[PDB]
Amino acid sequence: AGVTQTPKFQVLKTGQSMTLQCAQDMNHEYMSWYRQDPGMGLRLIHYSVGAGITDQGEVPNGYNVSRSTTEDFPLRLLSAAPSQTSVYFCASSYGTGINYGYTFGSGTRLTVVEDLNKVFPPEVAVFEPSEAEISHTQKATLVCLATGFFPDHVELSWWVNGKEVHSGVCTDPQPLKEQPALNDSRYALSSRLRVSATFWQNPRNHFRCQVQFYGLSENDEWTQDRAKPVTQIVSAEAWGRA
Amino acid sequence: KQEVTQIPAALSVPEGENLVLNCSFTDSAIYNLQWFRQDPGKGLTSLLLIQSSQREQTSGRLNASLDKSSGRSTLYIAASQPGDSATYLCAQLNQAGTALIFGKGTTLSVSSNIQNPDPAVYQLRDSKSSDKSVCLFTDFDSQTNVSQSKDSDVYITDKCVLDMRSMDFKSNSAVAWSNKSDFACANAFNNSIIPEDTFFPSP
Repeated sequence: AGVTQTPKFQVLKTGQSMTLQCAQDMNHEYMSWYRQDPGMGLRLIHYSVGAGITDQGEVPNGYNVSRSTTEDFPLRLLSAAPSQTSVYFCASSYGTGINYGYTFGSGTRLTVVEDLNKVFPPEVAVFEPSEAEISHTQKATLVCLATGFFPDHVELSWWVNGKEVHSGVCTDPQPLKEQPALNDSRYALSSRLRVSATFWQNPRNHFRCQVQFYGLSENDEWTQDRAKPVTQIVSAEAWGRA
Repeated sequence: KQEVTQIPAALSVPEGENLVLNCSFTDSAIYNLQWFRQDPGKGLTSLLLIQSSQREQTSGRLNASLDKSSGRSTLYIAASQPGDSATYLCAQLNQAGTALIFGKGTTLSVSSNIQNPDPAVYQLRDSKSSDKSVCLFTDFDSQTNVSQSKDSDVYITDKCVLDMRSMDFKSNSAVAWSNKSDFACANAFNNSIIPEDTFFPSP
């Protein structure tokens, strides 16, 4: 019982068309689409009060929706523009009464660029703990650095031996711009994993940082010399040192 | 026409304090209010729903007050924890009422209490790239703020709190790296407001 949006991420060349899917199995009559921008909050695009009914929201230009059935409410991007780079949220509610609330989907991060040449996968490197930190605190911090990727469609995770860990981990909530004055700036993201010095001094312990990058599809054309930046996992590893 | 105002835009408080989130809105008559939480890069999770007929709505440490006459709403978070840090959105149902109108949100930061601050900067060893020296400003208390600094090749991340459960130990950390030559790693943080007794061991 929830709202599912697809896709989670999407990269579009300017002028391309694209449809964002939204479905719900809660028998909700009301559905609506929003776009979220930094410092803007959620802005309403289109809403539907039932099958076959559709009304414009606060910012309807550039989009159109359809409500053929109660469950589905797709958002169609007519001609992708850079100004439409945003996070899109689909929400549903049962009916008109104020006792009913809204349920949101996970959102779709959508980036529009003039040329796919701007899309870059991350370079991942794990940096090993310093001897000075181990000697001073008896703890060992590993740093994973993903740099040079565009867009900011990445998921970083730490894997110790075989297990994905969250204890002792913190990742930057937002990646930074390597060229902060540019719209198409490539990004950098870091994350830390701190363990005991004795755990790091075991040469049998295997540390793995991986970044899941959401890039191009295998149907998009690629005329560049480098490898096509498709969706992929870039990883970096380290073993303990006695 | 319809407007929803959330103040403050950004709030930073030490953990253990009670905090207040304000939300005001135009007009009256029939409506409901819905508070949401979203973490960076994820969706919206509904926290509370207050109808116009109600004045109070609670859930755990969350308390949601509604003053229909003044048009003010309030979200009380009692005994704030670092896990409460997120973006809080206030939304009002329009007059139809067929759609939900949102405020610009309040980004809440709840800083962890560092038991024994031991601020230091340590340089780490490379991996796949020559030079590209990375290092770590860590173990500083929550009052310390890190700056972006000025340099063509130097980058500094925001602060970041990790929690080692096996050790009951929290620690803040910010990361700095570069590919230049005149920049040793530790020189990125000296421009920012850093404690005087910070440990700067040479590698």
